Amino acid sequence: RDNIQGITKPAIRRLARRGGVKRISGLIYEETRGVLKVFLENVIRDAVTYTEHAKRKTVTAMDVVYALKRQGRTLYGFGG
Amino acid sequence: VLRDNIQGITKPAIRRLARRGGVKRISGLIYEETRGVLKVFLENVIRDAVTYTEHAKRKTVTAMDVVYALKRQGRTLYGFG
Amino acid sequence: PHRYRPGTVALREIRRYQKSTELLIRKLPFQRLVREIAQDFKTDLRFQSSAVMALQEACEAYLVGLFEDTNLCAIHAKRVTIMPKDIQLARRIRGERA
Amino acid sequence: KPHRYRPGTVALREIRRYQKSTELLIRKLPFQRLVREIAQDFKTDLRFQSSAVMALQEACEAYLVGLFEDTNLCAIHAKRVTIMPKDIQLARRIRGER
Amino acid sequence: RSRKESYSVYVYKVLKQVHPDTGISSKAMGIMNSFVNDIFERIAGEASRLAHYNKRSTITSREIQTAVRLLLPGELAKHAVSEGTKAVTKYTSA
Amino acid sequence: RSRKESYSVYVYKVLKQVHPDTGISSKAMGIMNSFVNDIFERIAGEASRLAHYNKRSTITSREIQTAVRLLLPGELAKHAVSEGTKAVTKYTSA
Amino acid sequence: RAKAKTRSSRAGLQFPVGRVHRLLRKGNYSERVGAGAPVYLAAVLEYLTAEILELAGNAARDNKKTRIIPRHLQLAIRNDEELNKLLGRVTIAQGGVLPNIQAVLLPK
Amino acid sequence: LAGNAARDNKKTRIIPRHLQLAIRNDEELNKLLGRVTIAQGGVLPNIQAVLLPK
DNA sequence: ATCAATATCCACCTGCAGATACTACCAAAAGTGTATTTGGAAACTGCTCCATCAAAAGGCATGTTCAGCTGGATTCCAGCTGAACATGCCTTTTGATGGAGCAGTTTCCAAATACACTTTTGGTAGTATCTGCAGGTGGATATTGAT
Repeated sequence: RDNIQGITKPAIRRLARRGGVKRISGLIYEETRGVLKVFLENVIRDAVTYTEHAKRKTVTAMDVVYALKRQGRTLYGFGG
Repeated sequence: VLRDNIQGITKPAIRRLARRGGVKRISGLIYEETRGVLKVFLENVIRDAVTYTEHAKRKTVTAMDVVYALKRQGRTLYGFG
Repeated sequence: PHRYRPGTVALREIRRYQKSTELLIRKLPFQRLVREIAQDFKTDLRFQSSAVMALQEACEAYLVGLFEDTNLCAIHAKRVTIMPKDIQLARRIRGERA
Repeated sequence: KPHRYRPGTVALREIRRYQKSTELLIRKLPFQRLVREIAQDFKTDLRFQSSAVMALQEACEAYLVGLFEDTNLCAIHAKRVTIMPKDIQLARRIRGER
Repeated sequence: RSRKESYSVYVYKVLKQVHPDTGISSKAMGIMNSFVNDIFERIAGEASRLAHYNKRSTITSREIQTAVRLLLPGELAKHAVSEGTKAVTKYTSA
Repeated sequence: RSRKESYSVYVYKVLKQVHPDTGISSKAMGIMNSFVNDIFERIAGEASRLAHYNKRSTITSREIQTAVRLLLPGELAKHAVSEGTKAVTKYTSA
Repeated sequence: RAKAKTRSSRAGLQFPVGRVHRLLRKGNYSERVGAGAPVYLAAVLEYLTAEILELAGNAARDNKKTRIIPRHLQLAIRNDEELNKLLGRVTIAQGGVLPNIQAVLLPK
Repeated sequence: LAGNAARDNKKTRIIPRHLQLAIRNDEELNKLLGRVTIAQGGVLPNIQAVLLPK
């Protein structure tokens, strides 16, 4: 279950181009995959905590918004 | 009134603060730079502190006002209440 | 045949992707990754579509910010190539590793 | 013919000395005058407790020490041992203060 | 019969005031709702803290004024303070 | 001339439990008071938020448990949860 | 009885004073709430909304469009010092970034 | 943790330095209290490897 | 400077998803009036600690000299990253189906609050008391730098 190679190398290069980067080493891709997986599990842990506290089975957008806000990464647009 | 006291933060004091931070060699242009930084920091806290003091209609700044300002800037401080 | 010099298409892509607002990761792979990660905290969870959309928006914003910081750390050392040690320095200074 | 330590020896010795201790590193009276001057620029005829100025001193010293550590990291990144103002600026920019 | 209150119509009134002939999409309106809610919670939390520090049991106009001063910077703080003061005097004098 | 409550004696009891013959200074005791107050406010604020999200009007043991899980990491969260659960069962069964 | 002229009209505002009063009561912020607190808060909120909307509308009319989208809100926020410093830690969905390339990366 | 630190430095009474040494040396405590300043605490003895001689 | 080849930008067209009105209505949400309580503003006062002074004395800061070592520039080279093609795999759309799980309704019952006494217990002042610890002394130890 390599769903982490779902984040292809051209995708990471696009993300880098948006950040203004002009040249990319060949060892950068594994590093960004690790960073992204860390961030994602950090957020999803608290989202699932918020969910199971309310005795639900469906993760809602508000649970993700709260989990993000508690990390100090407020997100506008999904508050409905 | 009092004016021009940022120079009371002497070069040896900054060198000591840098030694505690692990710094081995220090450029000659650092000192001036550092002073600026420090001033900004203080102005951000004292302002907040004074904003608390005038809210209670007091005239003396207490340690709790400083602790509240530091906390509201995300710099929590243990020891003074 | 016509060939651009190494670096021209790079700045063209930079301008193109800084003028745009789209998402840069494909949606189905990210969805699969999110479900696989959530598989370890609790089994048989369901996700609304807006939940995965929010997760994707947040992740892309995070990564773009990290790449800006990395580019600064690279330029500081008088390079133009970003290397893993630049990412490590940026994250160490932000406090994400420390 | 007189004894002289080579450059960098007393610096490491001072590093150990000042990392082993807990005292304050700025004189009390100059710092107090500075704080009073800034406060007077904010609101006239203020007073201060003693513990208030002590708290301000502790907080400011902690801030500067952390900043110097980040600056050292940025300097070492560039293959140097001498810290220079551009390192302070890079650290304060990555942190998010300027 | 479950409703869902929001600040859509008030944001639309303000927009028609400052830009008489420009419209707004639905996603931008959701962004504006999120913004209003966020700033409201910030100000209200700070005012509650201020009231607790002074052992007061009431939130008044002074708590809101001080919270505004503590939260907004410079230009924003000055103009918001002036606006709110004018509003309160207009309200009481009526 | 009004009294000033604190957690000094309870911290001293805990210390005499884990280290029977070690003492503590006054400044360290002030640090410990600050620590207890800070962590208490963190947990209580998070539990209040949790209660507001679910449109509940009561703070119960589940809110405290979830706040503990959301605030403490790994080892700390596990052991604190076990300790509090044991305390509550010991209390109700008495 | 008389005509029930409300409160937001009394204060000369567009935002609702009664709704803000109810939200201040129910939100568990204090055990009493004054009469001028909702008026003050409504005035401040209306001022901030009008500021950000004027900036966003100028951006939208600059890109030859008639209808504001989240990109215009992001361009308005990030281009102003005090707004960018008030909202420095928020993510706007479908906003993008600011066009900006370092000078050393350009050719020549 | 603080008492173990204090008994390590041949002392019988805990001071703020011992609290700082206990907090900064543990992962989960240092990550719970990562953004607090302890008055009269000092720092952790740590010198980069490149600054050492030879 | 030439120019040939690309990619970008501007004008025009248009079909369509999305903004805009409206009627309805309707639950609900705000405004009016009133009687009651209580929290907060006033006036007074007592004492705490904050600003001022001063004096002496030594510990820290300033300035100067000398040298060493580090940062910065120049050169060269190898290797690693970018640009272009050609496949071919995987994402996307969209159309439909079950179906499980979330949201609204009704009871009704266990749990939390308000109130009144009572015992205790934890906190402060005073006065007291050891005692661990900070500062000093001397000697041994370990490290550095020049041969």
